[PDB]
Amino acid sequence: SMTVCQLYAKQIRHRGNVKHNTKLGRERLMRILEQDRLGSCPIDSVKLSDAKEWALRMKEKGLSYKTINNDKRSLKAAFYTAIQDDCIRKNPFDFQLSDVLDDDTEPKVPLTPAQEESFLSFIQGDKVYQKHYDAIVILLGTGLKISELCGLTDKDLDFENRVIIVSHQLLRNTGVGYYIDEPKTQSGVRKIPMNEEVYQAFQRVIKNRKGAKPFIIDGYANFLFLKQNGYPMTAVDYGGMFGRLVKKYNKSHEEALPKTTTPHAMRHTFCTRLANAGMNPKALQYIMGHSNITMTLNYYAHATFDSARAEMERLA
Amino acid sequence: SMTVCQLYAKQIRHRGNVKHNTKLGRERLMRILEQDRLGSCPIDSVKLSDAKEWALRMKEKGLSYKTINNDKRSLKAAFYTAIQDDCIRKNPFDFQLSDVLDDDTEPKVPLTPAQEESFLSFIQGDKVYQKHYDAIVILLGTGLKISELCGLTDKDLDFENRVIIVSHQLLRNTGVGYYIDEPKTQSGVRKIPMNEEVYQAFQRVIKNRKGAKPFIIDGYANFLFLKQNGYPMTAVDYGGMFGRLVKKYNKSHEEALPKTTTPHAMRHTFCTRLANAGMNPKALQYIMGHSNITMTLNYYAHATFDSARAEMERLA
DNA sequence: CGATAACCTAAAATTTTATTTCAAAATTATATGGGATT
DNA sequence: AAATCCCATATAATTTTGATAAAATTTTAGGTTATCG
Repeated sequence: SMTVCQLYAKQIRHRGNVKHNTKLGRERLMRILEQDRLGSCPIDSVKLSDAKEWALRMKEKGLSYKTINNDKRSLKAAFYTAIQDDCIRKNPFDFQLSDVLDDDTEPKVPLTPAQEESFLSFIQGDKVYQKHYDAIVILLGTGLKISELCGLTDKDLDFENRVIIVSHQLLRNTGVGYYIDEPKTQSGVRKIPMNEEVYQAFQRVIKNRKGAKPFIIDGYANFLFLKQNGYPMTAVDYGGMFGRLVKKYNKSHEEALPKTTTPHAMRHTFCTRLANAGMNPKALQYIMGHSNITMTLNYYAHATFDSARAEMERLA
Repeated sequence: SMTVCQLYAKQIRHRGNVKHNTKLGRERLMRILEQDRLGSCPIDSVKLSDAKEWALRMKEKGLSYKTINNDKRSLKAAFYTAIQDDCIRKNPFDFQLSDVLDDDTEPKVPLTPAQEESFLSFIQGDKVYQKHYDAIVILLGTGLKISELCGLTDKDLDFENRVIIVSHQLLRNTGVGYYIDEPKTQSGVRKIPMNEEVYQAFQRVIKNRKGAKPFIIDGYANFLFLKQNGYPMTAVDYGGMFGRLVKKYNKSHEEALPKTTTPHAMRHTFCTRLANAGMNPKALQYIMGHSNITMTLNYYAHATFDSARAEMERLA
């Protein structure tokens, strides 16, 4: 592995136990190297300046900051493997990316209650999207990621105790089609309770289910949420639906919805509400399914001296 | 850097920008290496099996779990330096200490409200330790570490706004005597409000100050808390004082106080109270001085499904 | 008169804290084309 | 009839997510002194 492409090729073959989406992503970076001048350099000649100039090119190509930072970390790990193989001494990607580029990531603004009520009223009223009203309510009332919602089946709901049992996701990719991913341990499994509006939503979704094709994958069947074609919804299908729905909303409402009103924005709103209401962080972390509690805590506003003093006075 | 001792000696010389307590700690580990068989081995002959046996000896010697794990981290860093200088291949200290030793660290259980009210009652009434009643109230009402308390001077209190300005600590060591450690960035400096009890206790500390000798160090003078000898209290002095206070308490009380009832215990109790009361986690992280929000979240009890459900029901 | 409480402190130990991604794996945007509704 | 949604999906992109010890605190041992047994 003397060329950078060959080195990355060696890295991903050595670390092959990955998911289908990971194989796609690696392919995307491999194409970047093949097109970029950096992929041709021998690894023993790649200097810290070459890696930085690579980033400037990626930004000039039009790739976002988060993309360029993620790919930098892939390359960094690749060169750390060539270091442990006695090919080079220093790792030319061991620099801070913010020193070279500015992070212009557009913040993801959650929905405000006023907007949320407005957004839902439009959905239930609209004759084309009202059929998705139930899914949106469930998203907003549970924090489910989109492929966890798609993976729900009759065996995952418990209406006696009003609990959602989140144990897997249903995914779909080109070629392979549908498949099920689930956690290796029992930590990714969580149980989310249903409030009155979520409980009533699942009831409507089960009563109105119609036209299900014969479908079973990795032992899972009888999914709650189906496309018109009789097969279950996928993340992409909801993404596309949200885009058209938001576009239709902004045409008739003066105040448009945030630019990034996607399915995850429902999870973001759900988490922001609970945090600002002062939910026990460890409890919120359970509902959300976060592994590191740092993830959950990013949803709590930074504290100030006056912030803290108020809290201490509030607690005698 | 052929023997392990010579290697460690190189790791500390190359990384010399350390505080006095670090120099003491490294010296302690150096003694262990010089007394242990492992100190004599050539680094190119230290196998993973060898490092594990070192830990067994340390535990056989009587060193606690955390000590051995801390020292293991030191040795590991030293071998990463040798691996980066092309002296060895793999790091023989890259293993989980859990697999060799069990962690018998006795948990530090904080004071229950009933204990605290009893502990303070005894101090106020005791003819010998009543003079320290004020320092202990402040410890319990502010969460100050012990060397931050010893560092408090008139210029650090603000009785108008009733705020403590923590910006430094006062330390003392054999030979060097006293010195002041401040944070590099203004992130370690924080401000703590005074409750009635605490503000009332600072007034007593200043009215009763007596017998101060001329003393200024790194620009700091007029310290609130002083030994009988006219110089300020140090961490050690409060430690020994706490040790005798607890002994005298456990003689006249049936239910003894926790084994680890030290000055830091007061910081522990303070933090546990606010966490259990449901204080904003990031507001508590500010008051405490924790640099990472993970350190503060350790004081919150893990959540259960029932714990989480009751919280979501509470936030209708 | 002795034992030991109370302070002080050198020496020796334990405990509290410190920067944290050596990319995977998901989600979303978009171009296209064939129906359905303007 | 021209134009615009609505769905579905391949393709391409963005976003979410999962200790490489220093520096403090505390314990203890030995001595003096003051207090108590």
